[PDB]
Amino acid sequence: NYQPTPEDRFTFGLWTVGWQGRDPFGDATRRALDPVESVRRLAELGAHGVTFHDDDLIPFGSSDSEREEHVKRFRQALDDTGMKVPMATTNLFTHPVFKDGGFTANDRDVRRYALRKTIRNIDLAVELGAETYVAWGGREGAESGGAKDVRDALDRMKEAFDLLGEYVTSQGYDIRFAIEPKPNEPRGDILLPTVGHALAFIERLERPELYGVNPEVGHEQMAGLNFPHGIAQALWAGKLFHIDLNGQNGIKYDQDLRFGAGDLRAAFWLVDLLESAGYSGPRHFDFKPPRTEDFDGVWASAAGCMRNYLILKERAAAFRADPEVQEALRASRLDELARPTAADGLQALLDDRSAFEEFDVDAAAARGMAFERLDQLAMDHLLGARG
Amino acid sequence: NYQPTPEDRFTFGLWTVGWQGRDPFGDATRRALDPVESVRRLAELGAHGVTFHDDDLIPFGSSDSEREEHVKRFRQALDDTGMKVPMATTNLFTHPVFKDGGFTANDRDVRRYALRKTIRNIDLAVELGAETYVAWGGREGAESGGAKDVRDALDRMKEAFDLLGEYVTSQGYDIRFAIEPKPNEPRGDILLPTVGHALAFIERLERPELYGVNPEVGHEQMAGLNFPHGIAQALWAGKLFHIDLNGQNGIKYDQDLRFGAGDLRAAFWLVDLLESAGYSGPRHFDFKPPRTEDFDGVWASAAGCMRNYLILKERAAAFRADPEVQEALRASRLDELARPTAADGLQALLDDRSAFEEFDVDAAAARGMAFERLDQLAMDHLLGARG
Amino acid sequence: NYQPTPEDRFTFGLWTVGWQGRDPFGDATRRALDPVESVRRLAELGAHGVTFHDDDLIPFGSSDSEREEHVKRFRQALDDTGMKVPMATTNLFTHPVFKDGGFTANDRDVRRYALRKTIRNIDLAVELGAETYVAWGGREGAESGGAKDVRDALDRMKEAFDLLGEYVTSQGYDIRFAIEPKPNEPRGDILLPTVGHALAFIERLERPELYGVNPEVGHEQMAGLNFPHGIAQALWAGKLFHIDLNGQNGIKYDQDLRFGAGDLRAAFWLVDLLESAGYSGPRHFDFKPPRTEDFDGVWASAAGCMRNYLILKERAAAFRADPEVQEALRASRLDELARPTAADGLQALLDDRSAFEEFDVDAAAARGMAFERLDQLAMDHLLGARG
Amino acid sequence: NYQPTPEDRFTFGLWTVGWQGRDPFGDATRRALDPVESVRRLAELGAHGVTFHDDDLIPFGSSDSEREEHVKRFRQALDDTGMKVPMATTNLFTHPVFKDGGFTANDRDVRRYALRKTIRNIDLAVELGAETYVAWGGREGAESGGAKDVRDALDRMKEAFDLLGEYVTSQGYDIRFAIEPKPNEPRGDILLPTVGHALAFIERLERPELYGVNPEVGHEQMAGLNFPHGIAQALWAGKLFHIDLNGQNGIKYDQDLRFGAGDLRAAFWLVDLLESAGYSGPRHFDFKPPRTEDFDGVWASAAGCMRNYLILKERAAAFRADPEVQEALRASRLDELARPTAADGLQALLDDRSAFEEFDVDAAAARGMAFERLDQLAMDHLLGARG
Ligand SMILES: [Mn+2]
Ligand SMILES: [Mn+2]
Ligand SMILES: [Mn+2]
Ligand SMILES: [Mn+2]
Ligand SMILES: [Mn+2]
Ligand SMILES: [Mn+2]
Ligand SMILES: [Mn+2]
Ligand SMILES: [Mn+2]
Repeated sequence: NYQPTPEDRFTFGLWTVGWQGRDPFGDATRRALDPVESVRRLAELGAHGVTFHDDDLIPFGSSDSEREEHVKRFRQALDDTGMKVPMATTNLFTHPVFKDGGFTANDRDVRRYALRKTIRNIDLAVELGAETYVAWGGREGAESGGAKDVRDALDRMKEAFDLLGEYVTSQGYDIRFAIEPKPNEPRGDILLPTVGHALAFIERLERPELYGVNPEVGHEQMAGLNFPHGIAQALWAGKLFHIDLNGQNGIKYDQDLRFGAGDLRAAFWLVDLLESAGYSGPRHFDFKPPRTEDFDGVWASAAGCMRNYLILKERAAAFRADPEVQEALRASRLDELARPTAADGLQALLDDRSAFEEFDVDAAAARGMAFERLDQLAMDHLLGARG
Repeated sequence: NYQPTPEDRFTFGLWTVGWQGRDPFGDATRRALDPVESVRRLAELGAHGVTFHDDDLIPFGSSDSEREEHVKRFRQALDDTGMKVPMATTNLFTHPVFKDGGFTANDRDVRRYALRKTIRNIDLAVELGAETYVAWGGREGAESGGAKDVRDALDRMKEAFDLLGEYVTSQGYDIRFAIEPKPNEPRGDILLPTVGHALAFIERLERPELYGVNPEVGHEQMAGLNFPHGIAQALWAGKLFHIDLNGQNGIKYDQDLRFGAGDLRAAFWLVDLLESAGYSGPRHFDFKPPRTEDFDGVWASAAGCMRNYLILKERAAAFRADPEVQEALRASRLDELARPTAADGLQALLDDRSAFEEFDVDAAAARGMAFERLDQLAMDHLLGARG
Repeated sequence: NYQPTPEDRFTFGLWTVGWQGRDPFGDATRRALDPVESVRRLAELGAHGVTFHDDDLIPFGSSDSEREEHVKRFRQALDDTGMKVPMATTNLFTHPVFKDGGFTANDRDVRRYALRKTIRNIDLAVELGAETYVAWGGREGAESGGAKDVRDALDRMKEAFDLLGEYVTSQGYDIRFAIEPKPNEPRGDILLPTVGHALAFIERLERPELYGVNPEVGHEQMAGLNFPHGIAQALWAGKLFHIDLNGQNGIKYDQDLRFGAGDLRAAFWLVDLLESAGYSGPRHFDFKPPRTEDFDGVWASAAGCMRNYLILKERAAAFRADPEVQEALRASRLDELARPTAADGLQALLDDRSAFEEFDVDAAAARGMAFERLDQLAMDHLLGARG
Repeated sequence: NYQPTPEDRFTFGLWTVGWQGRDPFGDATRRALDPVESVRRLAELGAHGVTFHDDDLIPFGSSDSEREEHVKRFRQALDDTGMKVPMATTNLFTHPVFKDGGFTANDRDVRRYALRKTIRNIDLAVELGAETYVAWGGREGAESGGAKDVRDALDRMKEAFDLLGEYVTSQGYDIRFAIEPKPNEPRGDILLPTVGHALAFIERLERPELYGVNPEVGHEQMAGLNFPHGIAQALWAGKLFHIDLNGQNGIKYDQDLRFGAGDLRAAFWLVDLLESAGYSGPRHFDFKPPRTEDFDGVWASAAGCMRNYLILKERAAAFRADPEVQEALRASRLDELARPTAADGLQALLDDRSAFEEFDVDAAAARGMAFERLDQLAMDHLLGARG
């Protein structure tokens, strides 16, 4: 029916299913998971792969013999299951040293440490076969206006990303970078708060081709933005390197609900866009099984992420393929949207009386867009209420 | 005391003081103002200049003899007062023809009309001496996911802006363009919803040097974003061509309160940044005197915009000049933020044991940032409560 | 299939389908509708009835002969169609006299006028057979802190509602009042901003039994609140006299989308609650067909409101009736939630060692709530993806 | 200058200054404080007293000899300093047993445990001299619609509060209860989400006189509501038993900034209201020193809470006392707001032609409210920019 397979490219962070349930106001409700157990259980659910922060895989401050052993055991689990590691990242947010940032910490020694910690993990990510290296600058920002000169912080952020690009080029690595925006939490305001801000920043890097975005559903929704619209701009720019899928109920703390939860209609339009555009990267879930759940509930929530993607994929494809919907799209002039405004050129447009002097503004204004009929056909398809 | 002068570069839209008070749920509470009266009253308050949409200055559908007369009378008022016109824009949002957009309307004939209407007004803006031409795509967007293919809409938006750049180049005009973001209202979601999205879009235009942003305080705040942070990114990019100043009380409808109202502390940090950065453009107010007000209240609200800017300018300068604040900034390592992370280069950083192998993470983590003391000195300066 | 009938008790405001499309930033896109035409077209769609503000039915400032004729024509249309008028209200928000409020205007003469205008329309509402009289205090509030002493305003609000209760009692009318909350828009902040605030206020009235709430989906969502939770509190209090159904995409301007649009999952849980609780009042839609639409689109959007309610009613009933869902509800201890905490009484609870001294906190904490499995069964039912 | 004294009634929670800095995404940045040290340091800053959750004072699962010793040491610190304990509360949110709630947990045994844990701490609160017992139901609510029947949960909430009222009456205690609303966090949606919802709920309790509200600045602001307006409604109801003071930058995670930070103008209008109304209870701060700070920064942030209250108290008093402001208040008809609408009675109002038949609507509408002038005088007073 809606059964996931490795072909569907579903991936999960170790820190997702492995979340112990500690929140601002509460203690852990679940024991820590061995990464080996997570890889095995996710493979059984039909996942394609898993992702990690450095410190998820190797406990912070492990010796060289400890690090080697943690990686060896994980690699054996991947080999035993056929699971992949398409993406990795660095934890630049948990340890108290990062309380004012990693790459943009006011303290220079912390900025240098953050870069060395990242570089060590890039080497490991390449060893495990990752194609994308995510950076979430969760500690980059401020609670107050004087704490952070944002122009200086952006200079430091550019310097850091430029050094990382120099490093990967020097080593001949194929890996590319993906910046993950978030507007706030845990800092009062975070730098590069949206997909737009991250895309703009990339254009100022020395080697912009090496960098894209890793947008997260709930993050754009924490700014009340339209996630499908932001994804469309990322695709338009050629910068959708990776994506984080989850749910969020509007403007509040980062909930990280399972995908499909939260804004259901936005999830529908997102899947419609990813499929229409031919996005070929991982369908990665960055979610937290609520702390109300036991281990059985963790795996049920993970399974639900994949199931909801596959239901929505079916419904979006049926919408686009329906002759009645195709007629409604023409009635709404989606065909005309895709035609050039002035392929004839500037001079021809200026000399066209039909575009101004002799344009019947009133007749054009009277023409309905027929968007409500189109949207109710979309609702009917999502809900399986066609006919 | 806090008396404005033309030197301070304060400007106002005709549509601001001239707002009749019609809202979604109410009729006009004030008669229309003649633009000549607005120019005269604003000059008396110490303004530098005024801005206009085409249809604010010339009623929509005026004949050639009518248009000429409206412009002649306005030019005489400017000449009588010494007032300038630094910026103009096009109304692509009021007339029902624009119900689905101007530049990104699904209907091709409407897109062509929108461009011709804009070009006619660029000529007038140049005649009146404007240096910046704003575009607010208030109707560009959607209420529903199927109504608007956002990739196609961005193609049409780029085509429009590229044609406008070709036009100004062909005529030898000195004018430059400024895109004004807004996240929503009047469309459910608007394209290019934030400063970041607009900056990213500009990088894809044929002649990016001709285009910048016109960010508005209340617009970024309607997405819960930090306006000073967004302005810093615009400055970092070299794209702060113009700005709209006002107030907003968080995430709701676009209030357009007088500047200083709304988020007072954010207004303080904004003025601090504009002054520190040496922003040289107009200090333009895009505000609505509340519909509770009579004409005396309109002018009081306009005067308050300028007064609040000047109070905050004084307090921000006193903050930065205070020796105790300068000491606190060093205690918080703002000096170290401005120093390069690795001027020594990538190889040197990799070979530096002090940056990783021999870095004392615990001692670094124990060092307080001293941001609370710094922020309370900022509060004390804003409130005039020092000593 | 999902065909509405008068039995389903669907009602619409004249101002909904009759909305001309004027928004803060745009002119009307549709001609005014005759109320007679609206009654006829809604009856053809399967509606039960219609509602009105005074000034929707009788243009403001009509003479006695004009008023009589407008009512006569409307009554004939109701008689011709079998349509009902279950609710009416007063427009205390459009006319510029109400710029600072009706019942809570600072000007005493305006407060008295607002009461007389309301009383005149109560008489008409009773003549047309209305059971509920709504009050939306859209102008009651402020943009600034000094403009409105809120304790004094609440005194005036109570005085107004008490006089209206005295009036209906004096005339022997059966009609009851319903207060409609909204947090903001068109005032910066509106008094009685949520269902909770309105319920609390009612408890201070002289005759609280005469007053309930008319909560609106989009209004509670403009404060980021859970609409189903608020409806549950209203039901718990015995105060759900009427309801307004529509859609809203999070925290922004009041969108008034068709019901089902906006937060789809919240619409599902709402219908589930109304049906489970046996709510017997009108299913009233307070929505705006987007201004993109022509008259055909207006009727399509109205039809979609009713269709979406009926789809969701089917899916919620199937969820509750499913044996697998009933098992999941027991697994999640919804049965135990409905049992008294201490029917044995305070003394027995104090003397129960099993409740404290001998309670195994660790074993209780280890028990998963199984909420994720339950919620995925709810998702599967909503989407028609069961098996 | 702005030096606090015990007379000013400033209080702090042990969990405020004692916050170790653990957030959703980060480890502790500060060691735990001994409550004895906190009492001593706060007394030195000019505080009046301190408040506690049970588990802040006595580590969870302490023996009878341990509990006795922790209380003895704390009582000695209070005696050594002259500090008071005006309020206490129960931690019904940290321990994993409370993952689905205390009073409204689906599991009946957990509800009974929550009541016994609360009752034990009420006895201790009375021993330490507390006048108010706060309940924050942070775990009462849901992430999903099926998890929690809200009518049943409200039945259980009422049963719990009724038992607590029976208990305090049986023991002859003078203590009263204060319910603390919050809209969300840590649950997706929390029951009793606003001041209004809590006030409404209290009216359904068996002994409503024993219960009031403990509203928190940042909590109402997390729903985008006007905190001063909500406080005014609480005062109007006679239910402002206690208050939590802090700051919040709009609609996001609960920031708990020092008081004065966040929405500065709202803080001004709040202090103005508390002082005007003669609120006599504790001025309690529920704030978190940001985790960027060391122990010196903790005490600086605490001191800043009190300093900002005292600055704003001075500015609000100067505003109200200014003859020019008194004139502006009359110009804006605040005097008329405080006069009864119809002291003459319903019949007299109906028979008054001046209130309807002969009311000049146009002349009334033309009268400006003069609110902008009034608000700019308020701004000038707050900023110390008068003349
Ligand atoms: Mn997240
Ligand atoms: Mn993520
Ligand atoms: Mn605006
Ligand atoms: Mn603007
Ligand atoms: Mn509405
Ligand atoms: Mn309504
Ligand atoms: Mn809090
Ligand atoms: Mn609190």
